[PDB]
Amino acid sequence: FPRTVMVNLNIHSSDYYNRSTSPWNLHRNEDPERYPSVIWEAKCRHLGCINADGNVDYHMNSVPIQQEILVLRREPPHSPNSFRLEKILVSVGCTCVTPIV
Amino acid sequence: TVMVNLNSSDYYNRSTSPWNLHRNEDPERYPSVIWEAKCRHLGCINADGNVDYHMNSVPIQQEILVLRREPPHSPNSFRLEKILVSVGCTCVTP
Amino acid sequence: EVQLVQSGAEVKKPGESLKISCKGSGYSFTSYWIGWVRQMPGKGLEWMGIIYPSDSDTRYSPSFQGQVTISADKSISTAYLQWSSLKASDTAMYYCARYPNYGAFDIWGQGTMVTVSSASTKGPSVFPLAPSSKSTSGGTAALGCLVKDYFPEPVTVSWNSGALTSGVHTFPAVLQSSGLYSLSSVVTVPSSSLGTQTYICNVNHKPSNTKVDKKVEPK
Amino acid sequence: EVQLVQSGAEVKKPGESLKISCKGSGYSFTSYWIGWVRQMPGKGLEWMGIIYPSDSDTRYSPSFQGQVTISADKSISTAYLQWSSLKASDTAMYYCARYPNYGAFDIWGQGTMVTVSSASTKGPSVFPLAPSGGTAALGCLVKDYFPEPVTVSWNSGALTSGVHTFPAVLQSSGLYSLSSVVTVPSSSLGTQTYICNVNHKPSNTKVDKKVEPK
Amino acid sequence: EIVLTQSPATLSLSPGERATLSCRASQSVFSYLAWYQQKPGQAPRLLIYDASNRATGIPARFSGSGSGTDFTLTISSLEPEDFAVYYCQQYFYWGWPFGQGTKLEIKRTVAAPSVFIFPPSDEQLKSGTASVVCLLNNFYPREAKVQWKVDNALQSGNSQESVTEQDSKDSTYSLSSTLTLSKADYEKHKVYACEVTHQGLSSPVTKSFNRGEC
Amino acid sequence: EIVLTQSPATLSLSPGERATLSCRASQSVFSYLAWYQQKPGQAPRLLIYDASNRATGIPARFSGSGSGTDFTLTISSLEPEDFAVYYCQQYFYWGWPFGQGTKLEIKRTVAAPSVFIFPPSDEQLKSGTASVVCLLNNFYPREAKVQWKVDNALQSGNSQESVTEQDSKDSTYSLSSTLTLSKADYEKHKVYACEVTHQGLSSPVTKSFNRGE
Repeated sequence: FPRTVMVNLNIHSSDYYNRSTSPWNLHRNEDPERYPSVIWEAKCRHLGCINADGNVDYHMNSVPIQQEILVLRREPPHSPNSFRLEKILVSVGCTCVTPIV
Repeated sequence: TVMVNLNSSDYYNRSTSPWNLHRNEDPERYPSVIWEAKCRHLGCINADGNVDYHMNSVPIQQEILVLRREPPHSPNSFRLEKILVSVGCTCVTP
Repeated sequence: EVQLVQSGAEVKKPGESLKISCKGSGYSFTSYWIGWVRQMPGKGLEWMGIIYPSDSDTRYSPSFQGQVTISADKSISTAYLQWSSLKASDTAMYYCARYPNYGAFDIWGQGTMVTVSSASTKGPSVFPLAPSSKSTSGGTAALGCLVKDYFPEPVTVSWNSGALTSGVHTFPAVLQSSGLYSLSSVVTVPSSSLGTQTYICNVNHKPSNTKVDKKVEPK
Repeated sequence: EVQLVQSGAEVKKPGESLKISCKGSGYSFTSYWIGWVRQMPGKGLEWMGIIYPSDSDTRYSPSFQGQVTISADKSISTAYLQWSSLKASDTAMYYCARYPNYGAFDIWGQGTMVTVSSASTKGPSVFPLAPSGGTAALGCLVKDYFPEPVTVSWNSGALTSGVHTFPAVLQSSGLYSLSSVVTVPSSSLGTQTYICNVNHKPSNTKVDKKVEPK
Repeated sequence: EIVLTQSPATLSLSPGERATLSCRASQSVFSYLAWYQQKPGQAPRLLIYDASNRATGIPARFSGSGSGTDFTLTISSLEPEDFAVYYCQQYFYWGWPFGQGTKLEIKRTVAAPSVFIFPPSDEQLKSGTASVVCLLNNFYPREAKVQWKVDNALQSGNSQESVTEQDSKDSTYSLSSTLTLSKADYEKHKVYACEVTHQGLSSPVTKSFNRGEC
Repeated sequence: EIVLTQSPATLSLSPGERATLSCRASQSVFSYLAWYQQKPGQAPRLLIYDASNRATGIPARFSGSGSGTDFTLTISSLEPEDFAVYYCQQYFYWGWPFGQGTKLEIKRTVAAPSVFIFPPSDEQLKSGTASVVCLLNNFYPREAKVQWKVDNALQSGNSQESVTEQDSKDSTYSLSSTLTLSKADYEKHKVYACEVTHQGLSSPVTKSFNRGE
């Protein structure tokens, strides 16, 4: 609710990306003016999904799972605030989706 | 302390590792609401629509930043905190 | 302080309903799950079920589905466990415990003991477990008192008003099918002590203001 | 201001190498992907490939793999597109564009025009398209120049109504040619002077041609 | 692996009319689809992202709809600045990102071209080449046929055409056709004619001159 | 459908010794595993979470390791307060969270019980019930089999056992077995025997009496 808040900056792993039927690669999204400076974002490797035989099955699809997260962005020098709070959408990994439920 | 200016999809259902979302609500946190996932099944749904026990649904967890009111109930002062949030589920080969 | 406080011990009759509570404080009750765990006397931990107080999502163990109902009132940070019709087999300690999604049970309630019995307050009958010449083990003799048919717990047992403590074994009480408790208290003594001194078990049952001093002698 | 600034227009001969750049500013260059898009004259948009400057992950369209190299220097917020041996078929506008992961191309560079030809810089010859009816037409034929572009105005910009300056055509000789025409009242032919002002900056050629009835 | 197809290739509508532009994917692209507008001499501009989100600063008359394989871009009421090329683009899997484009043209009444023929200038003929120019002025629709005849013989392979973009004031087109001959071939013939076929003319119009006459 | 099985059922060690406790899952639980300690009449206490992370305030001698299906809890050098029941718990999929528990008891040598049988008193025989008591005194290990025989017939369903906690001085157990009979059934038979099978006895011991003698 308040436009300006004081924030204390002092804060008090798996291989699913590889073993998934919808595997993904992680990319280091880096911004030195942001909290957090590094966010690991996922990009699906294939269009289809990997079947029991290790082949890509195109009857299903790999899709990214996106999550809305809070970030602090450094304001331009000498602004009334040091940071601005923003909400971004981050792909955290991939899941496999069928054509119908 | 720094001054801060405070200013979908049905994959959860059509996934072979589907999940349910739960409203994690905390009035002492910004954001007050975080939607967290819990996998529905132990296995994964196969091409025939059945749950395949040879595969596993596992949650995908993501570390996120949140603001915690400090001191408690404060509307204008917070401490930065890192929490782990389950966002959805994927199917893994064992 | 982050804690879970459970409601007090319960003594109910078979067929009666019961709702026990688990109140959280010092944390967001709508940010974690609550699990309910049963522990029968001297046995392991058995999961009964869970609840996410924010939306009342509940899951049950197959052994408890249809036998209990788990619920929550998030306005007062409280979770509940309820039975429609109690049975003697529901006599056990019940714990509630907090856990975050895909996390361990990190905060535990103190437990709620639930006893299910048709009995009302009753003092014990104290019978002797007499030493026998034909029942000696080498140069040793055993004697005791059977403290039978009392309700509720506890009873205290001393020997010779506290003067005799070595070799004494006072067993934990068992809840009989009748709904009354029973226990034995025994002592091993040298056979040579049988004729030189007296043996008396002092039984106190405070719930009934009962006190029994039973002399134990060779029959 | 969030922007992508591309390097200037290029005029090259076949067989020559070329590296063009795309510099980002006003945003985190290591938080977004960069895509390279080709557009041949009068044609659609063709994807060439992408790069994630933070880790130099690079992918190419199967149509361009082995023909170009895409790279990035995150220390100077710049992405590059390069050819080891240019061909005439590489004559096209090249755009770079930013996109977040699973997002649209929201910021576009201004484009880099690349012309590849064996032809050399040459100024145009300007010939009159003499007038001679309700309306009369006259013009200038701006022939045999390289490279594009030429600018044409009439009466130093005082005559704009009825002017049609056609797009240039590339002749088989490798030189361009265009016409600029104007429809004027027949009654003005003996009274009003008509001059087409042609400028070809690449060869520093300026021609002011008077157009009159033969 | 994924191909986008736009329909129609060209949409001709009047200002004020509602435009419906189609984009079909070969398989689902979920909602990872964007629409772009491209004006001549300009980079593409993001209009809609995520199938239906208007980009900041984009007029409310533009709207996107669809999911999976079928998408639509609608312009509720056509403004003159909306006549441009539109592209759809998927960012789900590459695959092929872009649609081939849909060109929006202004529809107006049929207008016949005014036709003019220009002989080569004497100055050009000294250099050994002769360019004969035929101008087709202010016509609609764009479809027009120009045939060159030299002493009544139909010419083939020796002419190039150029056409202007739709006029901002009257929505018509203009076209120039240049016939190129050597000075020797030009001097062997007498009658130079350009015959124009266009929807606005009941019968084809011929404009001609005799070499050496005025 | 996930079940955790702990081994051994009882771990017998001395203070100062290194303890190794095992937990096997029927299928992978990844690293969604915890260990708890439980002392009698007390709630479980979290020791390790996420297979290897020590909870706050837990001493460094406790360590956890493993992933997938096999997990270990190690106590580097046992303190007296470490003798308790230990449970492993998975929070991947329920399934069943808890293992059956491993009792970590104080080691000592095998000691056979001294066995005693007590007939029902005359005072109790004035009621409709007769209690026959069998005492197994100061024995180790805890595993013992007590069978009641009435005129050589094995009794079933009419006896209850009670056991003490490990003795603070000698580390032994004691056990009572009470046979509850109706006074009618008691008077119908003559020989009452308590038979005891234990590791410390080469053959089972019988203590018996004849009713009325």
